[PDB]
Amino acid sequence: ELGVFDDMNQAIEAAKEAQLVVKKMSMDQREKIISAIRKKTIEHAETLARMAVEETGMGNVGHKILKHQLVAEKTPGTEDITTTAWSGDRGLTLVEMGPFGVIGAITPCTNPSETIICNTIGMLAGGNTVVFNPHPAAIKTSNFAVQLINEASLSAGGPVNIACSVRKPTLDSSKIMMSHQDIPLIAATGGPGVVTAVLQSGKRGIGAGAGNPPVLVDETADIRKAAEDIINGCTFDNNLPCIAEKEVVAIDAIANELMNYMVKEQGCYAITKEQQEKLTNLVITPKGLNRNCVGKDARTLLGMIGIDVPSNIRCIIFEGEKEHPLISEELMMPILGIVRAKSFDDAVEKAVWLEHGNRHSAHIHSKNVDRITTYAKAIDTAILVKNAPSYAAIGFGGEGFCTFTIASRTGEGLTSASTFTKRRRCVMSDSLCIR
Amino acid sequence: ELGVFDDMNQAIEAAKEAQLVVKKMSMDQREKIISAIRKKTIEHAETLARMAVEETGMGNVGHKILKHQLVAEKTPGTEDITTTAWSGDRGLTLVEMGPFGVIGAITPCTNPSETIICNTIGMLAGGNTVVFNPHPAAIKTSNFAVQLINEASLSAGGPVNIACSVRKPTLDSSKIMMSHQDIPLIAATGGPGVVTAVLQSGKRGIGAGAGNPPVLVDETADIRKAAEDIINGCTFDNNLPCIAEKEVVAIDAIANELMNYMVKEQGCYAITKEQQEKLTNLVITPKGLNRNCVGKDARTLLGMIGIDVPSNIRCIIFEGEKEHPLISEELMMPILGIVRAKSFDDAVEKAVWLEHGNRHSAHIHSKNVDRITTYAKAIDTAILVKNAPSYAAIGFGGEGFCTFTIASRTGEGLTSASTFTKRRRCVMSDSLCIR
Ligand SMILES: NC(=O)c1ccc[n+]([C@@H]2O[C@H](COP(=O)([O-])OP(=O)(O)OC[C@H]3O[C@@H](n4cnc5c(N)ncnc54)[C@H](O)[C@@H]3O)[C@@H](O)[C@H]2O)c1
Ligand SMILES: NC(=O)c1ccc[n+]([C@@H]2O[C@H](COP(=O)([O-])OP(=O)(O)OC[C@H]3O[C@@H](n4cnc5c(N)ncnc54)[C@H](O)[C@@H]3O)[C@@H](O)[C@H]2O)c1
Repeated sequence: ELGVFDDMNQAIEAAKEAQLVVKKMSMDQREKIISAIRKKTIEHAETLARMAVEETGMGNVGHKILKHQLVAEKTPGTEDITTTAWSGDRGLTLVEMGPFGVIGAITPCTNPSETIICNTIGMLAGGNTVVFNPHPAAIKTSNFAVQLINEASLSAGGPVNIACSVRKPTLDSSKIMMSHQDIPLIAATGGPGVVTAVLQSGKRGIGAGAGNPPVLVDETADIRKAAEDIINGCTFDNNLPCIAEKEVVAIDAIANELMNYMVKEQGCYAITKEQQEKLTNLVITPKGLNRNCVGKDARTLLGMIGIDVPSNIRCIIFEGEKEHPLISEELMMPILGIVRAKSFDDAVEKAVWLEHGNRHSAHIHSKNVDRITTYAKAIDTAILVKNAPSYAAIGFGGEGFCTFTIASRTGEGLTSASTFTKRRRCVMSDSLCIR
Repeated sequence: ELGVFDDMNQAIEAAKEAQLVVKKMSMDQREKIISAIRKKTIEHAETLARMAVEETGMGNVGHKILKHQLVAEKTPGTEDITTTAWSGDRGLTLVEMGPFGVIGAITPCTNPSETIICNTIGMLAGGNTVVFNPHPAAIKTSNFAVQLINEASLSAGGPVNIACSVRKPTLDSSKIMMSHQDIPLIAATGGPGVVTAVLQSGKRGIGAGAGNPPVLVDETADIRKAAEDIINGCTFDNNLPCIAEKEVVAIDAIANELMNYMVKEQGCYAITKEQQEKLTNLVITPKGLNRNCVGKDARTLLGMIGIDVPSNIRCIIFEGEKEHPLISEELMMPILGIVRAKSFDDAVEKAVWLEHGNRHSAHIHSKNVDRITTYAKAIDTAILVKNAPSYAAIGFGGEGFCTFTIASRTGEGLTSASTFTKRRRCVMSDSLCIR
């Protein structure tokens, strides 16, 4: 398989060779390859989407098609690589974005191919190559994407091996990557474990970690639209996205109206206390999150505990306290608790607790500029969406570019080509200021 | 002593308290404190300069005064914290630079107070506070600077403890910093050891490591001025700066002219083979760089091996091969070998070897745009200065701002306030595009 190797040292050596060419390619040459990658991503979006759902059992095909189309359309390319200039009597000083070299990347089972293609487009734009250690549960989908990238590059005239991977990823192959002297940077997309591992590696690590995004709805919101947006955001790819709404904090005065719209118009099923207990018992196991429930749709999860609901149902909701395990924990399931708040200050406090200091994502429905400001300052997240579904944060119905690697822990935010470059100052003394 | 604590946990707790206030201060409020820090740095520059030379035995007072004046004048303040906006029918998306929190910093014995004051100005501007583990050989100078910063803040109305430190820094206090859960970021300014340690810490590390900066002089250069600039750059603060010229690669045709100007006009003393052997034996010990020679002036180093030279002498020079230990090693001494090159491609090769893949700093004297471009691409350094002394790279006679923390290893380049912030995207959906 193209770009795929039997062991991690081979993969890195191949990437290192390719990068000696990529670093000397024109922007127009990189951009021709990037353009081919975008094209083939759209052309094979259906195949990538169904492969991921088949292999992992998580998410859904239609939404994954939209995610791949988003990656293709809105991931930045070489235009993201920019230059500054300062000039005067003392000359001309430029600051440029140069390559790191061969970048290592550790990718998730939730958005396997999305992360690989997005990372690759950005890293290539800056003159790097990339080697992946994919999630072992999504290895076929991940390596198919690597194969596609290399096909796209060949169709543009090479080189081969701009993106490389391994046939069988292990913690051993990941340790080879994290101690390899030809890898100065690793981008980890996943949970707290992998982020910590990379930040202990002796290399710069970009840490894109976990979240538990609250959405606050106050009494000044468009409540009918808030119901639509929140359920749309929560249930997108069955709640796999790290940015998605995973619990609601609602001001008392509008909480009933909100929940009623959710049930009446947005395909939500309200579960009783008894049902909550049974669902909790299923989805949180003695060994943690039940991997056989992650990324499953609502009707399936309800069926698993013997609740037969019609197929118009796409989300499970209930009112509860913030400490309820289905509200406090990141489930990546279309299960959405509503926490009632007595006042806006109460609601902000509740939301801040629920975000658990991840500083990842949070959302609000409010039309009031002061309310928005207060929440935004307090919650201090890499992402904040106002009056839209969560997916507006990555360019799906919001201004701005797409990424699938949100560096919550290390502070680089929504990563793009510029993230994966080294800054270079060049001082031309006493010449080339033409003023 | 103000801002100084008996142990590292106390220091961090104090910094954490102060940061809850700093993060809510206006830019105008931070800038009033920064302005007071700049003022007191200038007012006490003579004291800081002489304290460092007295305590460490390295460098010289007059040059250290200029370095502190540079820090005060050209370190960026709150103007370095900037915002982007994208807007259209889908609304308004901002990207802001928010604080990390309490930043840890590990600082050198070469530029102790310069690094502390520069780091503090930048970190404060972004809403952070900072805790230092200074170099134990410069602890008095380092903590005097911390004391000055806190005095400056008090004079501006507080808070106290924006910059904190410890009475006695150890590897134990450094380990407390690197495992502390209230520290999400550490800025390490020093050699390969400390950079590696921070990149193993489980936190984001900004790694400002070692160099061995070559200066290439080709046959199109202004050779008389190249001699002046190179010796000025090399001998500044007795070659302590990490950016300073530490060896020359000279095209054959101009090498004699260059060296002759150095001897005749720039206070250089040309040492024989025999003298080279004796100097090597002194300055490189069985245990590595001789700490009793680092940062000493040329006349002193020559005296130490029994060579009496007049006091017009400020640099030791000789012609040699690139592998000569006084040419290949970063000495931080005004000892400057000249390596003769047969052709420009030869000269670039030699310079690239001499830089040792640090990707830190390199310099060139050439008036030819193609020659400059070829060298710049090949040497791939955070800093490149053309036709000036090295110190043009940090705003001393070149366009651009000052820093004392150049993140060669981790890629952030010349660090400033913006470096020490977390990126935050805020998506206001379907409103606040006024076009
Ligand atoms: N911030 C982001 O951009 C982002 C994007 C997608 C997913 N996520 C997060 O990731 C989680 C879901 O994805 P997942 O289950 O694939 O994540 P995961 O953390 O279980 O796995 C991600 C990758 O890290 C590897 N990994 C895990 N632990 C490791 C360790 N100790 N050492 C080395 N490698 C290790 C896995 O093999 C995989 O390749 C959720 O918490 C989600 O919020 C974050
Ligand atoms: N890139 C830059 O901005 C920059 C600036 C100044 C100095 N330097 C480099 O630093 C060196 C000279 O300074 P120095 O002798 O003070 O550097 P050093 O590396 O000996 O010490 C710097 C700091 O790191 C600490 N330290 C050293 N080893 C450590 C370890 N294993 N764990 C934890 N802490 C450790 C020291 O106590 C000190 O506070 C030169 O190589 C120079 O080029 C680089």
